[PDB]
Amino acid sequence: MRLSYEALEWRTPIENSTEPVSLPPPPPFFGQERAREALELAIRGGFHAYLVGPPSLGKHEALLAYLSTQSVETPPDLLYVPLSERKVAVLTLPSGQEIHLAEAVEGLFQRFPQARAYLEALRARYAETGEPLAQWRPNLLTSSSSGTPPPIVYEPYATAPRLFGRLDYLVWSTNVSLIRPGAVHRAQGGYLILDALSLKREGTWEAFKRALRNGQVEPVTEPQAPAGLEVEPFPIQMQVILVGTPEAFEGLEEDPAFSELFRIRAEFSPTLPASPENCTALGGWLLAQGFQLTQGGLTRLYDEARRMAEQRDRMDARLVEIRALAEEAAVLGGGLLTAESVEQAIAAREHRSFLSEEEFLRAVQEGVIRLRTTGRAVGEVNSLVVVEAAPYWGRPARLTARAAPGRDHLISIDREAGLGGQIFHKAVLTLAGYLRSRYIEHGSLPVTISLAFEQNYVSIEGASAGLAELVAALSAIGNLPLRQDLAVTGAVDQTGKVLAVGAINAKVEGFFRVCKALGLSGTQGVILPEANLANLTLRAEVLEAVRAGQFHIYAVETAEQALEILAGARMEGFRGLQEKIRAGLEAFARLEEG
Amino acid sequence: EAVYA
Repeated sequence: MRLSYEALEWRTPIENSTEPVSLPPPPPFFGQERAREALELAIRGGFHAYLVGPPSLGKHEALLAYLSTQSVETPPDLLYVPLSERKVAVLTLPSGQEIHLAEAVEGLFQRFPQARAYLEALRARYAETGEPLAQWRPNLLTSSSSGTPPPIVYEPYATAPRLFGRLDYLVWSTNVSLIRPGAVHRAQGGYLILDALSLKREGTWEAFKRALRNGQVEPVTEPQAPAGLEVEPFPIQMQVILVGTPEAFEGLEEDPAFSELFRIRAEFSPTLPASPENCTALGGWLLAQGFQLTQGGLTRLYDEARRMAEQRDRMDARLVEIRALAEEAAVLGGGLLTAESVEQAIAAREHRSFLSEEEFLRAVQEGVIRLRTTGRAVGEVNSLVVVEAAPYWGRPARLTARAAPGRDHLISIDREAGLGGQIFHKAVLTLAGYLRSRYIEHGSLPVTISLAFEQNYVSIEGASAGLAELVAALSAIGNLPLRQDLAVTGAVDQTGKVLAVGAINAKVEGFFRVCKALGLSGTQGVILPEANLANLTLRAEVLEAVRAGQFHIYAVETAEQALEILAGARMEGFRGLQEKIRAGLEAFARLEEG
Repeated sequence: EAVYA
């Protein structure tokens, strides 16, 4: 099937482009229902949770904002008190009350019932011995006026001293008064947020587990000091939320204690539904960020997010990436976020990463790389690839098939040379399975077929050259000239059906770039899987060329449908292609049976 | 170049 401009247009129409946008900020976690409901259960249950999702989602910002709206009962006073001259314990009294116990004690069970042991060991023997006893006053760590918002402690740098506190040494000697608190102490009564990656990098996971499982919170000591203070464990009063990518957790998840300690998974989706409601939420969010946003600017950014997702019906959920693009656009718009400033910011990003493609197109233009984008040839096709370096530019890859009389072999030269990956190899085997099983009249196939990419790659992976390879092969067998103005992309199964491929937009745009650089003929285009219709979010220039009749997109479901377009004839209605393929096989069989 | 089909 041909895809008209009308079927290919995916962009949002813009009315009153320059009108200033005016919209309230959406709630935290908008379109992230799963993750919010998980966090809500963790908050209600007092459970530890982990926030998981790809980078640049704004996971941290969404979390802090959400936690800012909670209300806990006011955090107790938290303090170290000595139970001895070499022992200390962590204590909580009700809020405000430690300042009285400090004034009382500065008077070198009075009304502090819960602070019993510290007084009950504060006794007497200065008199009985005359022994000079000044390291007996309590050390307040924290205190707070209200539990709204609760304590919220984000420590991105999860070293032992930042988590557990420190011992300073004055000249050696130390005492209760010299114990500095850590993030764990500051988060009591509220929330501690750490990054999974930091716990691994800093090697502090095992100690963190000990803090949560056993209440062991050990202020960091130095290798020098002649002695140290013993620190009693204490009941940990906090909720911990870990943040990281799905891969960051996997190191931690191989430890059964992680599953045990962190029961609630709060997972962010990498895409949201593409809806009026999420476009509107994006608008409100951007305005709250400080952007001066026009309607057309909002619309362009919304469509760029759809395109980032390579889905017409979904939008990229990475708000931090949308923001960063918006920041560039704002500079290009003189402070104003407009349709033009967005398009131009997208175009400047491609320009900044274009050197490699400029080098490539120049080599093609000079004939150092040999490409044909017009005319016809037997056993040759332009397949499409992406280079495995960011930003993953698409390019045509010329591919040839040669047939000889022989004993049923389909060879990939690139695979035999050791250049192809496992899935690439699977694609070749699959084509072999299709041809053997399709053409059985002579017994086993009377041909050997060798496939080669015309340029040499360090490696090729993926299955999406399968369609190009199968059409090349059929063409070589049938002696069928194929159009070189149409590139071909598609994986194939053993039954000759065409399956969806990755990076479809890059692939299509890369052939168009090559056609444009060599001069558009008016008949060029791409054949691609019908299964990829939902992924097509082509750039303006390609859509305009297709609307102009200068470029053409064809969607197929079977390998034969591709071959028909390429060879300019039907399989049947015979004089069709199928009888020419059969005629080729009979010729090869006769040569092979001397 | 390393590539992906």
